[PDB]
Amino acid sequence: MERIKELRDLMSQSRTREILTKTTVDHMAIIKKYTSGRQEKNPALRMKWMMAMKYPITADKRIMEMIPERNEQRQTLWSKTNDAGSDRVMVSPLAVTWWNRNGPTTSTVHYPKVYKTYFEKVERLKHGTFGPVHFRNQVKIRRRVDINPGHADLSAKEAQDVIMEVVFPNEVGARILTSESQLTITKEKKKELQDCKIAPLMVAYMLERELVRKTRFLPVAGGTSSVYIEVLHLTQGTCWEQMYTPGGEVRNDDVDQSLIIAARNIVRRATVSADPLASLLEMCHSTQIGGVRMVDILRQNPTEEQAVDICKAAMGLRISSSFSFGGFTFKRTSGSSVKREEEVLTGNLQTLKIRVHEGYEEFTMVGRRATAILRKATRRLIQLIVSGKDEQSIAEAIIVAMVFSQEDCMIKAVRGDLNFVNRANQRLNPMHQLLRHFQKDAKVLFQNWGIEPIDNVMGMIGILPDMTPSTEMSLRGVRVSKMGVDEYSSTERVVVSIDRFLRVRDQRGNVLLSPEEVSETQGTEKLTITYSSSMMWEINGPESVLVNTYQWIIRNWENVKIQWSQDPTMLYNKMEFEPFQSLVPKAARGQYSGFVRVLFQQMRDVLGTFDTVQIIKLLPFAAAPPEQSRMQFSSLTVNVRGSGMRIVVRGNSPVFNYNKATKRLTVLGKDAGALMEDPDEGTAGVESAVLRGFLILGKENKRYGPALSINELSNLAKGEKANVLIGQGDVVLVMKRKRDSSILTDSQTATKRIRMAIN
Amino acid sequence: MEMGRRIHLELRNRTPSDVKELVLDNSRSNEGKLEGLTDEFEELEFLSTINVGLTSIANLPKLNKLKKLELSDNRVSGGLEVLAEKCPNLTHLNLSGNKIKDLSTIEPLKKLENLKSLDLFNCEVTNLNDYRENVFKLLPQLTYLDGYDRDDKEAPD
Amino acid sequence: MEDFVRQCFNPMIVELAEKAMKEYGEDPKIETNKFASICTHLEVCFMYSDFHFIDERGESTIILKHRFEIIEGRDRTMAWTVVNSICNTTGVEKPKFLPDLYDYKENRFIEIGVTRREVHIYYLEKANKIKSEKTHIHIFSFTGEEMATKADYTLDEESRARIKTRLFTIRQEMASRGLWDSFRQSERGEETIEERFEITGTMRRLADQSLPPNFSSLENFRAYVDGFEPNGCIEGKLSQMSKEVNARIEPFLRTTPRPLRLPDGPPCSQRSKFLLMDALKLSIEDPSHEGEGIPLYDAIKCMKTFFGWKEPNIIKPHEKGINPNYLLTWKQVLAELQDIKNEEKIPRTKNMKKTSQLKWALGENMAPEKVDFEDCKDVNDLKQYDSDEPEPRSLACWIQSEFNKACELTDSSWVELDEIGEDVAPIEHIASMRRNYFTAEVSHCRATEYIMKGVYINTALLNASCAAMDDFQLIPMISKCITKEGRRKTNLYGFIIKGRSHLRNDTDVVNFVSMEFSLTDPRLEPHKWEKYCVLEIGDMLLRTAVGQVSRPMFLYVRTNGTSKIKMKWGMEMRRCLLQSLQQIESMIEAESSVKEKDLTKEFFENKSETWPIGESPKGVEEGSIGKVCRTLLAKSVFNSLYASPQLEGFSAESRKLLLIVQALRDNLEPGTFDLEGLYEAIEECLINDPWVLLNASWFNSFLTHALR
Amino acid sequence: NDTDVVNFVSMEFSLTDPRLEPHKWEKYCVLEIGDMLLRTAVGQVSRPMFL
Amino acid sequence: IKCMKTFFGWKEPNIIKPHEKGINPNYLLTWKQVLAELQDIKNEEKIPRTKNMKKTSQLKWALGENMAPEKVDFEDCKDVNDLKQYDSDEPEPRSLACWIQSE
Repeated sequence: MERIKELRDLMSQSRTREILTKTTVDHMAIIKKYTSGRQEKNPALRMKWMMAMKYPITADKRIMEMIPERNEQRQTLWSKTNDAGSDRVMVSPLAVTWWNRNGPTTSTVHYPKVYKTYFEKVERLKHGTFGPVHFRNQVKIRRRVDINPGHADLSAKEAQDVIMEVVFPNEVGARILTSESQLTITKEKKKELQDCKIAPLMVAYMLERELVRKTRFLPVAGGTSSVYIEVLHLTQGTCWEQMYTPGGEVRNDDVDQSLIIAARNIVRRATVSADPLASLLEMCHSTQIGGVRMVDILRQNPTEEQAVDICKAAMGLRISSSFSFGGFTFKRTSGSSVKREEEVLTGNLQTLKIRVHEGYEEFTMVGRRATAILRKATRRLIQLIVSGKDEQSIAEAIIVAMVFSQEDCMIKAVRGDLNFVNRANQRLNPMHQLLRHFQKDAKVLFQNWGIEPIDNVMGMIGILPDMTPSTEMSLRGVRVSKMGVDEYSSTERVVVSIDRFLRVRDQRGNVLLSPEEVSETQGTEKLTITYSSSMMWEINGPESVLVNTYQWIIRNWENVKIQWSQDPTMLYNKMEFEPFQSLVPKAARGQYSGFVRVLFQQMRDVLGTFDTVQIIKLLPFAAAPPEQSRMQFSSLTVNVRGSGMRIVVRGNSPVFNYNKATKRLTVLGKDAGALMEDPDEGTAGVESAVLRGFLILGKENKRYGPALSINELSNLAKGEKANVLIGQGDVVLVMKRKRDSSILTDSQTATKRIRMAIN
Repeated sequence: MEMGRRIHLELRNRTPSDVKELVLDNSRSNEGKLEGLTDEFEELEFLSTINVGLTSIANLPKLNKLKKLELSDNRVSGGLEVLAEKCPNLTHLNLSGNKIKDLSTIEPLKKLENLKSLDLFNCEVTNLNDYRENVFKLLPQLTYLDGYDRDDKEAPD
Repeated sequence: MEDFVRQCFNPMIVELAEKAMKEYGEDPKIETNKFASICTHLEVCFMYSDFHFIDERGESTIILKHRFEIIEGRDRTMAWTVVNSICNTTGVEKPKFLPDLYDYKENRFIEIGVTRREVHIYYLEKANKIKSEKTHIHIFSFTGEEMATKADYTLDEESRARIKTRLFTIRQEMASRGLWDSFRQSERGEETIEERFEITGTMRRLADQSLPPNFSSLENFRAYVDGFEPNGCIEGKLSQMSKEVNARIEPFLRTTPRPLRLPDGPPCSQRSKFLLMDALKLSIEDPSHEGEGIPLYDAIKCMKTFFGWKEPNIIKPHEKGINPNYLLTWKQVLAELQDIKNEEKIPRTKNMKKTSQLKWALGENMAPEKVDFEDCKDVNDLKQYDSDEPEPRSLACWIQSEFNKACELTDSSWVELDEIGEDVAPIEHIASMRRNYFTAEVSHCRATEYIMKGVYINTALLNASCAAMDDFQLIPMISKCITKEGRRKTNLYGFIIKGRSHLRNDTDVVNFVSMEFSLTDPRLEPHKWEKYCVLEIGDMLLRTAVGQVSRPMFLYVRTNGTSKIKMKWGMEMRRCLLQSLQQIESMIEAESSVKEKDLTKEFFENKSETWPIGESPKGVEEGSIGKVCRTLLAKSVFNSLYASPQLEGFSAESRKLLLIVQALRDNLEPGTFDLEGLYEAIEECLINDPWVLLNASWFNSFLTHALR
Repeated sequence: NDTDVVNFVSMEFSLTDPRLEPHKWEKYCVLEIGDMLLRTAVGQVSRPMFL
Repeated sequence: IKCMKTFFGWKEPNIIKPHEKGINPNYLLTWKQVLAELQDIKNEEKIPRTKNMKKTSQLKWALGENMAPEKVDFEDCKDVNDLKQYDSDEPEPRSLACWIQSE
């Protein structure tokens, strides 16, 4: 055929053969950058010149069979010529227009599917709403913002893998054939694009555009959502503004909040622990956030918070050399300081052990509602500038800055005791206590802080102690800018040191982060959170404890079922069931356990009536001393934060909802998971031919037979080994799996063994 | 999927005489008529047909042990004498989402004296004024309409 | 690489590798190839000993006691103690070197190694190193190859496949990350070496010769730099260097500045490509004739609308050319026009027969032949190419008159901007209002005529150049317009004849001769037209209050050259429009910001607010929004037409003086150090250009006004 | 003024499918903000809860 | 709050029948804001009598504050292409529908 004959021609010459045999496929793309042509400077002039010619458009040989030589007016569409470097026949724009007006027609059913991003833009515009323009001074604060809504926020590598599986089915790398998580999106796309004639490279590029995230540094003055950035030209101006709203669909996720809560819980529960470092590491390695391990999210998500930063420092990575103090992200900009320990007596006869910075340092702070700068000397506040939308933002920012300054003037201005203790009843460090105290009331300090006149100049105004604008007098080094201050432009990530106390210390010996700086606020998990760690369900509560128990049961469904079929007793005495029975009242747990145990006895006695859902629902209740009873229960009470929740043995219940149509299980509304089944004959062989779970066996082996294409591996028998071409032309011997394990659990046992040995 | 294949799959390589509950969900029927089911089924006790695309229950066999019959989310309309005679032992019935005009077509269900519960939802009959009480009058044997009794009390199993 | 190692492997193994290396006093951040090698070693070790257990009967099993015991992950003392304990308990012989694993089922020490190179070579090196037959060897390869003694691989196919596949995936990831080559390279036999890049040979001598005077070797300089500490070197140097090295601030206050001195000489001459204010157009109000649209047909129809073709005669001679040849060119043009008129089969384009007058007019073959310098090195007349100082000239008032006529309106509309999508958003409506107001303001201005005329000229020129490579093509200068009656009018400014168009580069020139009709008399200002040839080709009747007066209709012929880049820049002149708007809209917007409301109507329809936009004997003259609109449009269009390096040089070096004087006006107490240098730099830019001399006069006037 | 109009936004729960008679619903936006378990002759069936 | 706590079937809100001539997404956003604000109230201790929602873009858009035409004298808006008297036009006829009978 043409391809192999061309390869033979290439091999005939000495140099082409030498380059073929020498260069490895790894460096193929390196010899793709050795272009001997010449890039056309000023292509606009070149295009203007070219269009005047007769045949400036290059078409392919096949065009000779479909488009006739001349049209009705005898104009010349295509010419019997060839391009410089190939066999591309020469044609004129007449050929393009003739093809459009009289060419063969097909169905563009897949074009909307491949081009969902552009059509999504179309829909978002078509359903928008407008409002009156307003003319006024515009302030466009500069910041980073999303670009393309509708993305899955996948890493470039994951998007490449998805594209390779979707459009390049039998050319996927070894990682996919040695991979387990066949993403749902991949199968969705494979089903969507079954019969698509579009050029596969175009499909790949469009999927890449659709599934990737992008961020840009822009000046915005209003809404920052992704759908509010694609129309930034229409919305914001230098002197005007436009009221607009996209009318499509927003995809604001919540995994960031879940990660915040998870990290906060981990730090709060490990700070009191004996070995916070190894403990937190073990937790992070064995925790799942909405069906995905937390390690991937930590490596992927660009979150910035004290808990996550300390987690990174413990695990070992780079974090910003700054701290978010009082709800404001700080950043050093100029000068240097030295940390010195001292004891300070406040105005309430309270002695506090503090560490103050001595030096002529400068910081910039960016909060949720303000932006400020602060130049501080050795225990001396020199200059403070703030800008904020509201007066309250101004006041909180200034309070944060002054408490950070840690000057001696405010020390004598403390009124009332500073004995604030966080919700965990752990003593708060003096600076945080002072911050909260001055948040509560600072009028006395304002009266006794400092007052001096200021020269009047444009663009900046003073502030009186009652937090009102002033032009003739203000506080010492306190000023407010009438124009917004642009945030920090860059952040420095440096190597940092972490101690067992979860305190992050810089290379100069100073401390950077502490768990005490972590906010103790509690939120709600939008997405379910699963743990396989130790008795760490301290803040989980019953609501999430139920879901965690059901998740743990369903993860080990095979082992649980085998134990129930063979050794029910040991399964019943499992330790992991301890918290569930805590919720069940202590005056009835025996009756529930006995009832469920006798029900299981009847279940095993009978055959052909197997029901997985009932067993999963009723297993945790069989973990208590089974006192005999005769009453036929129908609703087993389940205490949930002082609210008796019952479980109906037959049929669905609010505390246990399983949908058969979707075969999905959820508990108290929260997501729990799904079962591994499809036909009503206890098998899982009915799938879409998932081509995963293969193990290589070294280089090609001739005995096993001629090499097979990946697409035809599906015919392989259980455990049969053959030769297949993986990657971009690498023949290897592969087999089907026989032991239902994965690569994740490897090294864990030896990991713990060597960890014990070292310590 | 189709009817017969679904019934064979549910049977689980067993004879059509040892099934106490049959689940036919999201199936399809040709010409909107029941197919597959035959007299051999004599132990069935809990049937369910949802989104099955049946125009009417005109080919239902004599499942004398049929007690919990469900025809939900379908477009069944016509005479119900076939249900009255073929399965005279119905106890729980569900017609939620069906296409029924008025009580003149739901009258034949009075023949079954064991119907302890009749469920209707998103139907044309329920639009009529005093639908609940009129149906109760038409079906005295009924005790729980739409999962509620004559005094608006939830019906525990 | 280091980041890849940290991310791809289990962090605990990373910690073990870090401890094992730190035992040797090494830092991973300096050496990472060793770090990656050790991490791979520990990973393969722990993979080997995983999922293996000893059953009740002693048979191996996969999930009691671990069948494999690890020794490689421990310290020296610990590893030695455990190997000794194994030897004593199981009566095993002491290997000469520390193994990696111990297999309990076969009771033997097995060393394991992952090799980037071939398996066999590493096997041989390990065997030669150990020199003992009591230790088993298991070598793995990232490529999917392995080897062991007697091929007695302890593990089952499943675990061997797992290890092979893990190493294969690691290799693929390292390669895709651009680190596989260095990793494979760093392996040297049985050890991993740090990357080395040492200066030896030529660079050693070069570095020895590239150091400060008081140093002799690069190593001595490095030692000096390393041991250096800051001890008042800068302070001492400042205390040493003379006070004469200082930046003195010279006060700048209302008296220092002076006007810029223009160059002296004769008045400057016109250099534009085409006539601007002295053109004449032969018009047809409605081209409804057969075969309309073709430039030749429209040109011929316009020609037939005029009578008065009299015998032409040289009026203003081409001081350097040969006037009779220009006369013959015009005569040939006319004769070809009559011939094609009587043909009755006018094609799309007209090709002119080559002739002596044509070939000389377009500079065909008038170029010195290229010879080797050595061959003609004896020629006395031989001398470097003449590149002396361009002749200084004097600003002549014709430029000011041309600009004044440019910034004024006309009778018809010289722009037909295309369509856009319908306005929906309120801001779209405000934008449409502003755009329509500006368009009406400058839809008829003279500068717009210049823009359209040049656009058409260059478009036709380039299209003919590409289509007619080796022919003399006759290109009428035509334009279209919309009269007050809303009739599609066509205007004929003149004709153009293009020479050889075998153009390859974007700077090589095609020579053409342009003959533009006119009604001015060159003899009034000869120095203006010293590059033109003028033939009194006819008489035209002009209407005035005293009836129809006959005047002489001239035809300026000149020879010019155009480059592809210049033609493109000509076709880009329409962008000039945008520039003007971008300077007024801002002003509009500015006031809106200070008023918090729209101001399009109170500016484009108030006609009361004004800006100083000129000078007159009474004083400074103030103009409305339209005056400024068309003034800026004319300035942009002329800048496009009269672009020259001196213009940009003067603009750049004058912006500084503008900013200094403005800062003085704002009462900012400005100061300067070497102001005379700035004046000299500005003055160096004024030599010959009419435009630049005019701008210098304008700046002198502005300084005069602002100083008071 | 007594005739001054105050604008409010009202969110009302419901269990009627608005795809049965959509024309009746033209000024409303329908969300599906949960599922409710209702007792019927065949147990506790789940149905959407509209807003 | 107590009535809300009696339900646990909350899902992620999604639009089944959208407001054709209106703002669909902002209704969803304001419903989410309502739920989040109720949870925040739950997190409080000294709950006052009533709680006022903070001003948000979606809240204004759903209310109509950002869609309300501004006020200007007729002198400054007379020259508007589509400036017309309020739409005092007879509403279009509508056929009888059976749903009112059922109501």
